[PDB]
Amino acid sequence: VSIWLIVFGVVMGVIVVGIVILIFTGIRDR
Amino acid sequence: VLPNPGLDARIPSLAELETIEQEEASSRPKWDNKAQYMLTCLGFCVGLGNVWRFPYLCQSHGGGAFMIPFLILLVLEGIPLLYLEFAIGQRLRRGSLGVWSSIHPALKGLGLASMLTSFMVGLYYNTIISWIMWYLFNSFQEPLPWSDCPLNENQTGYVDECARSSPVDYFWYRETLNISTSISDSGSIQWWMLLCLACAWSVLYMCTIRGIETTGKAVYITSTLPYVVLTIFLIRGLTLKGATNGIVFLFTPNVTELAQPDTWLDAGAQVFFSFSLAFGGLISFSSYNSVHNNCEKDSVIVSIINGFTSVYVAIVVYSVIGFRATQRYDDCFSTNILTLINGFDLNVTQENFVDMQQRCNAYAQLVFQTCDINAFLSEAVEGTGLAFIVFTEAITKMPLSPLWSVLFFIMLFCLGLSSMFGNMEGVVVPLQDLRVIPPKWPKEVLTGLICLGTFLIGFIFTLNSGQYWLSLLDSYAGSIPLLIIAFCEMFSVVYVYGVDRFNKDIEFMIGHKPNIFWQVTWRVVSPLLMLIIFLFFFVVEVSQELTYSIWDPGYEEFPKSQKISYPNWVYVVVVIVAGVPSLTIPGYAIYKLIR
Ligand SMILES: *[C@@H]1O[C@H](CO)[C@@H](O[C@@H]2O[C@H](CO)[C@@H](O)[C@H](O)[C@H]2NC(C)=O)[C@H](O)[C@H]1NC(C)=O
Ligand SMILES: *[C@@H]1O[C@H](CO)[C@@H](O)[C@H](O)[C@H]1NC(C)=O
Ligand SMILES: CCNC(=O)CCc1cccc(Br)c1
Repeated sequence: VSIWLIVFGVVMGVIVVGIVILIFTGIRDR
Repeated sequence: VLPNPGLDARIPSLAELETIEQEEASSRPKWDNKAQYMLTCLGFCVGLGNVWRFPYLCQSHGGGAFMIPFLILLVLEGIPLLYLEFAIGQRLRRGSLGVWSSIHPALKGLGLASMLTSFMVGLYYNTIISWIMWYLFNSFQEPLPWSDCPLNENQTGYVDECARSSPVDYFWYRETLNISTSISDSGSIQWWMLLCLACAWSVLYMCTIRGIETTGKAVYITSTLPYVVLTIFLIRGLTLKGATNGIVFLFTPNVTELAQPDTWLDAGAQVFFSFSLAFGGLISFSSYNSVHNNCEKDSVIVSIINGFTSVYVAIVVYSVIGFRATQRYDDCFSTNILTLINGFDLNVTQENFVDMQQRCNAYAQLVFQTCDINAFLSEAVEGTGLAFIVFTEAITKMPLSPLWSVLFFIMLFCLGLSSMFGNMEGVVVPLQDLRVIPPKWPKEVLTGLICLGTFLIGFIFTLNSGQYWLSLLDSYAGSIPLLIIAFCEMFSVVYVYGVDRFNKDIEFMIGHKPNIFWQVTWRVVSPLLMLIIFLFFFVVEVSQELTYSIWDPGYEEFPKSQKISYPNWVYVVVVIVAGVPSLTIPGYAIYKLIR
């Protein structure tokens, strides 16, 4: 188990969440 | 001053500028606050200078020998061009590409070159953010992964490379880079480097999705953390033993270097980096202010903070350099001590040594490694080494090493990210003006197409040869192109658009013609300074031979540097990285005079 991989996993996951949230938020803007 | 026939009906009239503000609420974006604009300028100025380049040249020229020429050129060529850019963006209500099109139709190369340079510098600056976040990720372990050496397959001895060099050098060149011997020898795409690259461009997209709207809310944490953390690193910096030995070392400047055109050139090109000038993302940012905003006062506030943070960064850097140099000095006198004691069986201090060995003298059999603190302080790490080789090692000799690791690499991320926001604005906006995409497409698309296209181009830096590329690219990316662009902006606003016209519009916006300071800096001094630094570029290029440092372990003096000449194909890479952007300014100008 690489600690960098766990840290990356969390961070990359959190970013994706934001990304999709922002896309829909803009789509919601009508 | 030169022929510019038909300048009105290509530029908003001052009479219309009052009537172009309340109507243009839709179709052009708007700063939520005044503070949200000042943060976004500071972020782009403090993050593009101090994320890497500034702290490097300070330590690469000895400190005061670089800071002196810097603060001279920060006031004479910096402040003027930062005022000029904020003013011309707020008046012409266009981004960098629109401003040089409106001013003069054949002056398109300026805006285009600004977009190319902004693209190019942002391409390899997001790799440095990837490298920064690699370390950040590897910064959550009581024994920092660069604190110790790996063992042999037999585990009877430490790895050879890691033994000849340092645990820190090994983690950088082997565990992180997996560096090859030459730019020629380009292996596969280092996978763990690709993940970090993906992570970097991705968080960039997440913060520049709708543009200044979404980035404006990013620049609160991003433009403030670097500071809060830079101050924590001063209180810790100055408690370190060797600090105030290295601080004293930057304040006692080398004057021999003050007589080198090299020190002045690097100081020159750093003004355009520390002030985010000639990238054209500041013009676009001032183009979203009120027409009656004090753009003379904003320029002076931003500049005063930019000059102050340079000195505040050089202090936090020389604290740690001093601390490190003291450590290496003591560990050398201690060894010089151990040799004498282990050859004569003696009771010996850092004081009673030269007399001690004298009376003692088998003496010939003993070897004493001569060393003085001055040589340790003078040691210059090349490349990105000040973060990955000097700070990362000093952190391992500081209790709460992991905290000190995470704080230092979050403040370097923030600094790199806020730099990318302004670099993204200098490529996205000039594309929206060119109408490259169909208008129907939202902002997220164009942004995303740019975020994925470059991320793909960023694979050249995940190779084994990937570090040499980022080296030479930078060397020719932020040099002449910025110098030329920066000079042409000063020339085309004063001698093509007219300084006298430029003085009347500012008077419309702030209620006063600027001080004679501005007049002398804009008409005569800054263009003359930018010409002297533009020659100095060619004066240092001719004498020096095209070479670079390689990390060959099989090399006899593997620890010692190895400066080999680049292959003869590399001049194809050099002529494009520097020539293409610099020639778009004459190139388009000629094309428009024959169309
Ligand atoms: C200031 O810079 C000069 C130039 O690098 C230094 O002079 C050098 O010193 C080293 C060590 O004695 C010599 O090996 C070089 O050949 C010298 N270079 C030149 C061009 O003379 C000088 O020592 C520096 N001064 C300080 C205080 O660091
Ligand atoms: C480093 O590069 C060499 C040459 O391509 C390769 O053989 C080796 O497997 C690489 N190491 C890693 C960890 O990727
Ligand atoms: C990762 C590339 N960056 C560097 O090499 C130097 C950065 C750096 C070192 C120390 C203080 C500050 Br602020 C910035």
